[PDB]
Amino acid sequence: MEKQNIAVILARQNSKGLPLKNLRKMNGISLLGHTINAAISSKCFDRIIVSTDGGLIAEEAKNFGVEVVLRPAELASDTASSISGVIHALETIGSNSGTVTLLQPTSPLRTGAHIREAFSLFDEKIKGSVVSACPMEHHPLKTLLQINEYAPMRHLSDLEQPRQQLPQAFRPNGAIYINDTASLIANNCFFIAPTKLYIMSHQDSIDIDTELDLQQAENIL
Amino acid sequence: MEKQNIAVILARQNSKGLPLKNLRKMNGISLLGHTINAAISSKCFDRIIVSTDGGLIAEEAKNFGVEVVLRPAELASDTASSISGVIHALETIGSNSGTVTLLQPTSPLRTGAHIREAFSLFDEKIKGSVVSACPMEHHPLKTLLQINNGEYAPMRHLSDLEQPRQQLPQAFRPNGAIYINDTASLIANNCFFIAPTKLYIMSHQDSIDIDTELDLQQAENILNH
Ligand SMILES: Nc1ccn([C@@H]2O[C@H](COP(=O)(O)OP(=O)(O)O)[C@@H](O)[C@H]2O)c(=O)n1
Ligand SMILES: Nc1ccn([C@@H]2O[C@H](COP(=O)(O)OP(=O)(O)O)[C@@H](O)[C@H]2O)c(=O)n1
Repeated sequence: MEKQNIAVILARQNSKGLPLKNLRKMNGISLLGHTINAAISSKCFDRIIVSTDGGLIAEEAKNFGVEVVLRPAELASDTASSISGVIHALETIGSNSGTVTLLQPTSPLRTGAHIREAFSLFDEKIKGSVVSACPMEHHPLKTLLQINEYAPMRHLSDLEQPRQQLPQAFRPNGAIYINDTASLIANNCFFIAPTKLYIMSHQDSIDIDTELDLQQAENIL
Repeated sequence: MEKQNIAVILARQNSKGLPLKNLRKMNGISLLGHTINAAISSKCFDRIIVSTDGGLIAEEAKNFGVEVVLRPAELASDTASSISGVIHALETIGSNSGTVTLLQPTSPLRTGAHIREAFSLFDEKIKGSVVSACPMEHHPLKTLLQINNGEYAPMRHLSDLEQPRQQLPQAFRPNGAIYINDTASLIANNCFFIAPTKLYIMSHQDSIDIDTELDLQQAENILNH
């Protein structure tokens, strides 16, 4: 089977917070539409799949010229893991070789340009993940974890060390997760060593969860 | 020398962020004043010292009935560490025994009661630090550190990145509001974090740090509630 670069956009219809979140408009285009446009304008994929449980999401995806995979309710529940979602999608279309990229619609400021640049980091030989990430406001080394009562993340001295003396800290932003397809299937997870990062600014890393996020991101445009 | 509980409030007059920040009023009382009030109302200290480099700060502190320590330009510079400022305060008044507490004027919502509660955690036998902290929005284990230009490594486990928050140890970060230490220990260690460090948990709201004009508004809004 020839290798294929597949984009999987998990877009279940219901959302804890904003109802019908994936269909909420931002500048007149649904979140789903924005991510779909990013996938298309990136030109990094041979196949773009939108996986969902509802007819309304399906209809929207189709209008955008991409493929639709219908997820069973069980795989679209609040306790349904995204990894199981992506595995089901790859099995449905029968692909197990190439690359598979998860693109969440909740990261509407992530553009095709972003995806493409993140793709240039993927190493075909090593096959580690390429995950988009953004800088941390509060440095993770200057924290403590409860154990019962608390212990420093690393050293106590870290808590008094100025940023410049400490390593650069970054956190995944959920916009992009690129992996070698066979590796993701074998590992059953999105982070595969050696994981590489694609750095995105705080602005473009906005993640839609509330009505406020929607307006905020609608302004950044 | 008899033991004394000392409160040190480092308040340089100038700020490259918010001009004359420590003198900026919030609901009629300067940031400095709010922190002095918290130190006084806590009733946890035998002495309250405000360390500064300027006359306007000193005058303000005096109006509150507390002691003033004058810092050399070098200890008030933008690179001067807070610990060197506290050491200097203790040396100036001559205290090297009891407890010393740093109370930053930039945490106006940290009250006298907050301080009192934090002190209840201090163990004068073990002599470990008591630092106020608040929960993290983003879990610190769900991060990676840069090693070499374009190479990174996870904080701990690569698997932690995908682990559900509920299944990870609760994380906290010092909020800069309170640091309580045995004085002898602080002087010998020359740092604010001494094992075993206990945390006094505070909410995000009460942990507001003042760095910008907006923070000041948010702080006044929270009070005006
Ligand atoms: N089992 C799942 C889980 C999430 N998702 C989708 O993945 C995206 C991110 O989910 P999320 O709950 O983390 O969104 P936020 O809480 O980050 O705002 C949304 O478009 C969800 O509908 C899905 O299609 N299936
Ligand atoms: N060496 C130092 C460091 C901090 N501080 C005070 O501690 C608080 C927090 O420091 P900061 O770094 O946010 O003050 P800025 O340098 O941002 O103006 C402020 O009230 C400062 O004036 C001080 O008086 N001396």
